[PDB]
Amino acid sequence: YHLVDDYGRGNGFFDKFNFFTGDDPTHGYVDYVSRDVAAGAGLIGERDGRTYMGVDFTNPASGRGRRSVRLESKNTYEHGLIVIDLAHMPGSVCGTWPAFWTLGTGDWPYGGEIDIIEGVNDNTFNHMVLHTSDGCTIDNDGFTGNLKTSNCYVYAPGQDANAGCGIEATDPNSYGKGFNSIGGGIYATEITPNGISIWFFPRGSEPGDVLGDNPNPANWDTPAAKFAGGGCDWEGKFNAQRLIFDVTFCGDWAGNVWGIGGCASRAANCVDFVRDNPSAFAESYWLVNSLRVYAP
Ligand SMILES: OC[C@H]1O[C@@H](O[C@H]2[C@H](O)[C@@H](O)[C@H](O)O[C@@H]2CO)[C@H](O)[C@@H](O)[C@@H]1O
Ligand SMILES: OC[C@H]1O[C@@H](O)[C@H](O)[C@@H](O)[C@@H]1O
Repeated sequence: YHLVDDYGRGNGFFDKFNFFTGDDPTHGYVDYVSRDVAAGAGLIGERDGRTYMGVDFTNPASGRGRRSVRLESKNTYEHGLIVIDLAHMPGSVCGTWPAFWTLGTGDWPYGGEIDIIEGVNDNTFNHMVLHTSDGCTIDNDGFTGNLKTSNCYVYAPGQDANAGCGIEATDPNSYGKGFNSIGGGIYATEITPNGISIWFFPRGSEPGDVLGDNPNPANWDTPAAKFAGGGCDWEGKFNAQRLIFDVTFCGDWAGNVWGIGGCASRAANCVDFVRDNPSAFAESYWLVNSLRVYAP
């Protein structure tokens, strides 16, 4: 692998993304704002060299939701290695639904979708998921995570609508609260015509070449999640992928599972909570040390 795109930091970093302002596709109680508004609301910026991207934790919400940002990269990649080093990620905050993921070109889910970092509410473990068109199942081996669903098809017969094929990390510091308590870590995602692999290196355990110019995933520890096998035409299920950063609220996942999890005691429903308790979302922010993409 050789470097092809270093996102840098601060404004140079944001220059490489488009700010999504449309209604939330996942129907969350969120108000995605433009770059200027976000900048004017302290939603984006730099923090001691780290790139900051958060949500409104000051004002009571109104309109379509609590303000946040959803960044989608201008550049796209189809084969390569995506390495993100985070000092902080949106916390395990009730009502929130953060995600660092990739989305293919064309109509979803035909171009494929890779959720590298995702979770909802007070989740402890991270979920790594693939969302694809029909005809793509993965094998159960080659990774340290716990396999939940093996059919990547968004409307797979035996799984919840759009659960996709998901693998749950076993390290409680792989997401939100625990992740932030150790100062974060690194998530490396490899896309090849033979499958996808995702490695999570908690702060201090990353290999010597992961942040360098010529990383070689071949000599690394077993990945946390691996999607491969003859049950999928890996090449055809995924096309050029663009990177996406976002934090939504409630909606199809977080909002739907609000009443059965540990947040049910915060309020009758997710929206009421997110609307009236701004101070609860102070931890809902990303803090990027670096974002680099490589190619074979
Ligand atoms: O992971 C199990 C969980 O899946 C939920 O569907 C989510 C999916 O997990 C997520 O990766 C994707 O981005 O959004 C879909 C739709 O919200 C499902 O709603 C849950 O019931 C299920 O427990
Ligand atoms: O934003 C990417 C896609 O995400 C999916 O979860 C939504 O259902 C689609 O409508 C949307 O196009």
